[PDB]
Amino acid sequence: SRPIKIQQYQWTPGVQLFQTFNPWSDYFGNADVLEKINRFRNLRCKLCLKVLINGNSFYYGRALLSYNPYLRNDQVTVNRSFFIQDLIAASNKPHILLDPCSSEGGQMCLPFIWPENYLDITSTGWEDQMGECIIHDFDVLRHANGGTDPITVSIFAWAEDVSLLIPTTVAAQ
Amino acid sequence: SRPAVLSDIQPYVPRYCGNLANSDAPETVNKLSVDSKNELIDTRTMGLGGADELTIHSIASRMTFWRQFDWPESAVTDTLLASMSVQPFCIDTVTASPVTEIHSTALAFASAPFETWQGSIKFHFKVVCSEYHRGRLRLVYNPLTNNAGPVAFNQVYSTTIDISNDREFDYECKWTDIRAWNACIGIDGATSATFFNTAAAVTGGTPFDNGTLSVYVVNELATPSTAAADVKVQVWVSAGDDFAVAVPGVGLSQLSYFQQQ
Amino acid sequence: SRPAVLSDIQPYVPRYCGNLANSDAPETVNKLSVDSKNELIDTRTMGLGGADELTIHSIASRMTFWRQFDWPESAVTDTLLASMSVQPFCIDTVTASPVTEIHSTALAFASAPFETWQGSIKFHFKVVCSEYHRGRLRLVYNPLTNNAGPVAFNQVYSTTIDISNDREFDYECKWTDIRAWNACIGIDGATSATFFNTAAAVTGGTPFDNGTLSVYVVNELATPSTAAADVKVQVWVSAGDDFAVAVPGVGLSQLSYFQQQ
Amino acid sequence: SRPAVLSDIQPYVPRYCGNLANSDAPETVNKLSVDSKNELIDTRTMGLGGAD
Amino acid sequence: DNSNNPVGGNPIDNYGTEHAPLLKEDNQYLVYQGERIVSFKDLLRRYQYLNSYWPQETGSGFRYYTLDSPGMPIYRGWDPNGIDQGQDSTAGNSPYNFCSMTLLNYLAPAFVCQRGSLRHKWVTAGARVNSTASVLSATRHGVLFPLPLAETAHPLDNALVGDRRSELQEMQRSRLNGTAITPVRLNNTLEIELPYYSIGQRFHASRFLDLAGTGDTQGVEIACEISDGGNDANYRLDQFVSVGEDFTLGMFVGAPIMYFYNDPTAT
Amino acid sequence: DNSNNPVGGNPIDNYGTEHAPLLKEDNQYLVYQGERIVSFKDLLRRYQYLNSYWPQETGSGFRYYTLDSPGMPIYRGWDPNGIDQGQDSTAGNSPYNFCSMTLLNYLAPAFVCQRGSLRHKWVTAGARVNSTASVLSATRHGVLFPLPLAETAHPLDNALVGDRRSELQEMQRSRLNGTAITPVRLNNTLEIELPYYSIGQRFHASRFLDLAGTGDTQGVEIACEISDGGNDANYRLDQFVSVGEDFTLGMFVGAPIMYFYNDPTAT
Amino acid sequence: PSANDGPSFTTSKTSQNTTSENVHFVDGDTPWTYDVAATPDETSKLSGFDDAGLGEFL
Amino acid sequence: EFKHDGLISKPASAVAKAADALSMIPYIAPYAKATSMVADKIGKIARIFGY
Amino acid sequence: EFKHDGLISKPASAVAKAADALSMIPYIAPYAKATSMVADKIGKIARIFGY
Amino acid sequence: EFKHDGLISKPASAVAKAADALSMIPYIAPYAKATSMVADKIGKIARIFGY
Amino acid sequence: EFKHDGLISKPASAVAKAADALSMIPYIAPYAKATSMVADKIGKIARIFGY
Amino acid sequence: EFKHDGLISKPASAVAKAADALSMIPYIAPYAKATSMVADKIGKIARIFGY
Repeated sequence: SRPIKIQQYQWTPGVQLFQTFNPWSDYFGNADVLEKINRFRNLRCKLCLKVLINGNSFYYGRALLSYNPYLRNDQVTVNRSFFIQDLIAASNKPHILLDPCSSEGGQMCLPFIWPENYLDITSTGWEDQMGECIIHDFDVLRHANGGTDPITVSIFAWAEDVSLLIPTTVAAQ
Repeated sequence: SRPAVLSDIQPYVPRYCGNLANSDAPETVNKLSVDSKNELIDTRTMGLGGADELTIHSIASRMTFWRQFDWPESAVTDTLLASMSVQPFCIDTVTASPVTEIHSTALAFASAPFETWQGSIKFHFKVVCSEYHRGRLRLVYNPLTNNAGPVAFNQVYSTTIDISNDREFDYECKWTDIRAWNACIGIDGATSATFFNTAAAVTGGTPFDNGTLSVYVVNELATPSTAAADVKVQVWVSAGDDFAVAVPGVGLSQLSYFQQQ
Repeated sequence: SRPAVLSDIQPYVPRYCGNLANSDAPETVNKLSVDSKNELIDTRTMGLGGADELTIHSIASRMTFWRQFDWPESAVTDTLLASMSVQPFCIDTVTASPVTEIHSTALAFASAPFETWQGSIKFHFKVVCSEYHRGRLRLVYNPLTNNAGPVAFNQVYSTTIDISNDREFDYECKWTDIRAWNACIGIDGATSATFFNTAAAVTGGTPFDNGTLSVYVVNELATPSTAAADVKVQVWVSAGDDFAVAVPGVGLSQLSYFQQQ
Repeated sequence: SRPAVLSDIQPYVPRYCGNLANSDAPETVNKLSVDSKNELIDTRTMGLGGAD
Repeated sequence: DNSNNPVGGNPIDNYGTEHAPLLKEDNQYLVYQGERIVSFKDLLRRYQYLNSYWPQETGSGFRYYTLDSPGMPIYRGWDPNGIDQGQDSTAGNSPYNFCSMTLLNYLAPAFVCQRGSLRHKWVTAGARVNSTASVLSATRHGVLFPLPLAETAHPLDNALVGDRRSELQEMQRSRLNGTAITPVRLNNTLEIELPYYSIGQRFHASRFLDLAGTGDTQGVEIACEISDGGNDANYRLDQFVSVGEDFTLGMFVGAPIMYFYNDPTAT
Repeated sequence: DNSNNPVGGNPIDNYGTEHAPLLKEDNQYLVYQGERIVSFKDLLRRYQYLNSYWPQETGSGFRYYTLDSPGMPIYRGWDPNGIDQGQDSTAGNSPYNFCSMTLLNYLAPAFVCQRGSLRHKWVTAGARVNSTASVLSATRHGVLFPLPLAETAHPLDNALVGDRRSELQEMQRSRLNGTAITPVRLNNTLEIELPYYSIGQRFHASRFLDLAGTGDTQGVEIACEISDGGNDANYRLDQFVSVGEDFTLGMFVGAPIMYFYNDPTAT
Repeated sequence: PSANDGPSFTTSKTSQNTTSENVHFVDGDTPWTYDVAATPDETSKLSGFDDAGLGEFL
Repeated sequence: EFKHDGLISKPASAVAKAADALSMIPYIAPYAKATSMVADKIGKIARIFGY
Repeated sequence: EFKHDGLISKPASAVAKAADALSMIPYIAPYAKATSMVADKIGKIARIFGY
Repeated sequence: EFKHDGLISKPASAVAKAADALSMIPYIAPYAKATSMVADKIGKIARIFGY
Repeated sequence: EFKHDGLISKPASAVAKAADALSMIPYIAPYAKATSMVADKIGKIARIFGY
Repeated sequence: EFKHDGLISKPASAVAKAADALSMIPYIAPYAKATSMVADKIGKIARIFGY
């Protein structure tokens, strides 16, 4: 339940944010949590994340952060280059709107969803296909006085109700 | 074999193929299980909350991003920024010479298998700007179409929102048509018609839509400096509370999830 | 022939072959007897006690001898004596070049017609030794597999039984898997895989079993004289209280009670 | 498949074409709608007074 | 001190706080399976395909095919008394049954005793000629002499009508035993049940594997008309076996020795 | 102040005095439609024609056509793993399914999860020869290995009866799994339902488009006898798909990318 | 609660102060929250295996 | 549920004047089936939602 | 027993929440048949054992 | 309405001595169907008008 | 009259010991039909005269 | 007698423990038929004698 900063990005005025990350593969790919989930086998978490943006009253523009829940045998929901028409399908997924003007908001809960209970920690790529987040940008970061300083978008994540319970001798990947 | 059966001859009609049109008649189906009453549940045992989400109104009421336009520096009073048609089928296409992607709203997803619709459509407008960008927008509802110049404040329905207090706001276009049910174009038919123009006004008054909703400028965009300001407005779209669909039809017989090859 | 039958036309579907998948529907069967209600009883009129023994849990809960290994003089602390896979299909084969006999446990007999299983498996260990043979065994449960050397006392589940007071003892391996139901290998598929190794540790962690149970030495075998002592341990196996089977399948379509010719 | 059905053999006559002379017998008609009880009304919702 | 118990039992501390936790999950089969299978007596009442029989392989002309089959299904593998012939491991030939391994055949040699009625279905699939109005009939044999599995043809196309009637009187269909008939052009399915009649017998040997060479006391004769013209060469009878309602098995004395192999090439 | 709400919502004064007036018209469907459609779970229980299958295209002689099909209907367009072949935009050839776009195929890739039983009908239309007494049979596969959509013929017209029985034992109809049979000359319609058995699975991927090259865990084998004579070339099987009663879909994550095009010329 | 959300999800505004196991967040304004309303049931976690946990590892 | 002639006792398709509760959400009890459940536990008109 | 439409009145396959007495042994009375017997003499849920 | 064996309980064609109210006009309630309506709301003999 | 399974409730052919009133004349009411009439208005045994 | 589904209500073939009155002689009333007679006038178990 300890937060780690899984991602950090910077908007510059004139350039967009199109980023793609896997919060489950960023939290449980850490070096320090992998020593604690080490001689266990079953995990079953719920990975709540949080987005912090600092902004200013002169910056404007808006970005959409969306979450794809399961993605195991998912031959749809494309992950490609930027199209403005990928924001219509991504606005029905669990999403948050992040702007620099009010410079607010951003916290999702990201439920467990998985057909088995207690997914394995030993097996290879055990956290990769469990949902991923994409930050699309609607146009471009702008500024009203012609300032060109970048601003920072930070993404934290932590597991909420952990059920870590069967010990084993195998090194947990 | 002792007595003789003296019940009446009872007439019957055989139904070999069954009843494959109605949605409520019981069926004589040989289920391939051990228990005849083999049945699972439909609840939160999938990891979810337990809400029934195959309701048409639960799918169609989701506010989904549809399109985006801009509000320039050169815009003056009575300048059209966008015009859009009041209907369910709000899609957007990406052509790339062999393939043609169709990205559809949940409002357009949940109304494709049907041939008639009625009700109200909810449009959520979202102005992306700083705190120092000020002005008035104006939302014309016109059942037929808007003329080529300025639109008068009488003779149409309009709102004139100030974007100082309400930068984000939704507007519910109710049913004001001469029918009770309009027709459904389908996702197949919406890909060839113009439903968002942002250079002129779209053509409503058809038997397929409920008119047109347009955005004009009342007061100009005020700026805090000499920098070029590129303000945009987002149009999100959902079903209102009145929204209903009927006549299951052939609206999705030509659709596919595989690209054109 | 006096009145006219004015009952409704009632629709019907003919079922010539019947219902041969479900296990509870009544049947229109011409029984070849004089009495239509010809029926015997199913009780202690065969010479027996009167218990229903076609229950799956009544067949599978019988403690049946499975295999046997030894505990040598040269065994030292952290020496593996046997390792076995936690699953129902505990068989043992006798090959003799044309024929290949398969001797199966009642736990493996009662779970062959099925495709999924779950529950706990009970292992009864039985040390054959004199009163002067002393030592400690150790029973590792590992869901995946044990490493090639010594296994630590942390990071696994273990018991460390003294064989002075308890020379015979059973150990119930409960369900600690990431699923709810594992798959059934069948008696046909268990004849090619290694489920009792006694030289290395078996490979669990598959979707077919519930891990592995292994026996190690903690304290060495103490002897009353200079004679060579050949101590053995017997592994008996049964179903625990949780044990259930489901999905009737094709697990016994290739089995036979006639030798290979 | 547990018991045996000991009901009587009941005689029947098949009526494939139906009853197309009488005006009051119910019919076994596959209506091509979603609801089996799909039915409108017959009233003054046509603009009229409501008389049969 | 519970130290030579023939069933064992001395529980030592294992790795769970909660004893048998999967029985406390009441709504488990609302999530995964939809049903629970607790007994074999419930599962033995699903019919399963045993074997097929071709009537145009025994006689000649227009005739009446009769098949004396046991009430209990014959067993699956390399018999010494099998009704077919397969290629064995010595590149030769040996008797073999090309029948299926039913659940009744699986469960019966692990029990000592056996008693109860047994249900059959005869399905009559394949091709046929347009000039058929045959009647498929099942009729039971006596309980003194078990007849082995055999096939016989009775000719019906003689010049004398009396020598046709004398062939219809060589049949078990003409007897006082229980008979079920059906027309093949209208129903083509028998759905019979063989009751457990016996000469003072409380049960019989459930571990008796040689049903095709000896038979049992619940045998049945299946009878069907056949002609020698083509397109009747594909006319066959499918046997589906299941278990009646007064059926029981005795004491469990362990699984038999089993054998795993695929079907050989039929020669 | 409700200014970055992910679902929006800030009602500004629009052009109506009365809010949502079409819900206050109680007797609206007594005038216009006759019925109201509120849910998709009610509308998913109408059967719809999926695809047709010709049994005289696989083997030779008199044989037993078997088809391993998924329980869920395959998808409509240009597959990379399609069962047919169409002429594409480059004047060449590409795999293509000439099946219909059912409501189940439409609704399923917009949801994450999927669970429930699925209902089928097999209609057996066309022409046929007068010498048929075949049995149409449906039997379910196991839930460990999903078999792709495939077609197989088992020959039944051998000289040996044992080599016919060995072909009838290569079939899923001979197994302990759930089997439904019917005669084609008398009923010719199965009306089966595939239950949701699973190896500890709470749901499966509803966004899985490759059913014709992989299959699912609710597959079924459909089996029917066929001869090599003419007028059986028009003998076919029609599949009607629908949805069982314990069926549910998961969370809605938006419509997929769709494509609009007519069927190409089949090559 | 209100404002255009359905039975399947919830959009809210949480507090400015967020504490989770030694990291405090003092936010300048109340952020937005999208909950997918996922409550699992019983018979989805193994019961009786609280003996060998992570906190009592030593 | 599994009852004899259940289609006769439905309103089954339509208006059914008190069946204008289409704006109500169906509540599913935590292990509710579709057959012997919420069609009798919500109300009479829970058969227009497909139950 | 031999009754008209007996499959409707069963729980017949499944969970039937009070049918989690699978750990109970069936008792057979000294001359009990299968039909008009222990399926009504043990309890409601004695039909999952095949009676 | 949709009832089991409704033709038996009609007078259905004819005289039915009290069915000499052929000079009466049928009244249709403002949203009345034909099935579960005026054939039971006017009287017993409203089935000679076709209801 | 037109009733369901009316042949079961007749004496229908024969002796029916109290049916030795064959020496009685049937009385037909002034506009009596054959179906819903004198077979119930004379007595139980008026079905041997054909009513 | 001629009743609907009369085979269900018989003991019909067998033991029927109180049906060990096989040592009793059937009494036939002086003009008794087989159908609507001694199978109900002797006792419940008079159907093993063929009545």
